Amino acid sequence: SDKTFLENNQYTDEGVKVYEFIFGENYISSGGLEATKKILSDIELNENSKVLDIGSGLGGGCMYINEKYGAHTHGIDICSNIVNMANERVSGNNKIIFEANDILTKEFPENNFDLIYSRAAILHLSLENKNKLFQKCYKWLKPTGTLLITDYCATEKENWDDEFKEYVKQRKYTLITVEEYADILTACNFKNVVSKDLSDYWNQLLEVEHKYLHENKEEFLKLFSEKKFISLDDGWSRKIKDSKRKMQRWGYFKATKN
Ligand SMILES: Nc1ncnc2c1ncn2[C@@H]1O[C@H](CSCC[C@H](N)C(=O)O)[C@@H](O)[C@H]1O
Repeated sequence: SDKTFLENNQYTDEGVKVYEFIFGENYISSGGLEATKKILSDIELNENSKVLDIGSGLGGGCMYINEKYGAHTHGIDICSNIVNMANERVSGNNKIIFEANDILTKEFPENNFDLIYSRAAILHLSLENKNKLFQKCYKWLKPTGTLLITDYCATEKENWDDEFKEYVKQRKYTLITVEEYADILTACNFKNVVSKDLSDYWNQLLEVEHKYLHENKEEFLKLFSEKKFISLDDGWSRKIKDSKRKMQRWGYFKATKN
């Protein structure tokens, strides 16, 4: 149902390749590799660390975490077709695992992960399932564990305009405020909860990607169609406009179990 919706619409094989073109190789979220590098700049891991990537996607996050730290990366994504694409990008590495599964029904041992890592994935979850997931993450984290999240946020729903309401509706996103997000983590007894409104930095990332799309339009049209260019071009235009006025926000979240 949730799996079928994502596979058959937003995350078809073609829809993801469109995303990857503008995001960067092996990514389906803003900034691609360069944003991932900055998000993990203050993260300390090594060859003995166990890492969970909720909504791993094409596996770009797991590839980087393993390359940089040498840590065991386990990536969970609900879309089977995407996992199949991710597995075909990694070979001869037993410390990178990709699994097609709903994170809400996936079982992990308590006190297992040093790092639980998620980028632009939890927005697909309802408010009730956000809370359920973060209770599960608290359990899954080692006592010395750390939770790292970047996700789409927004201003209060009362302030949304017609275009943004439609966008959230058709994407079936559940967008809460950065403040409501952090309170969920606090309610789940996460310690040292640090929330950052990185909508300005996100806006910068969007501008680069938008500029890239325009300067590679010919290469894009060879790969896809004008129709998908227009949807991608207008989509980024709206995100640039809305991120600037803080209507659609980019939340950063770091927390520990103790
Ligand atoms: N319930 C769920 N369980 C696991 N993954 C989910 C999920 N709901 C949505 N997702 C995943 O979240 C991903 C969002 S796109 C981002 C993927 C990657 N982390 C990156 O930043 O490059 C999608 O691939 C989607 O499959």
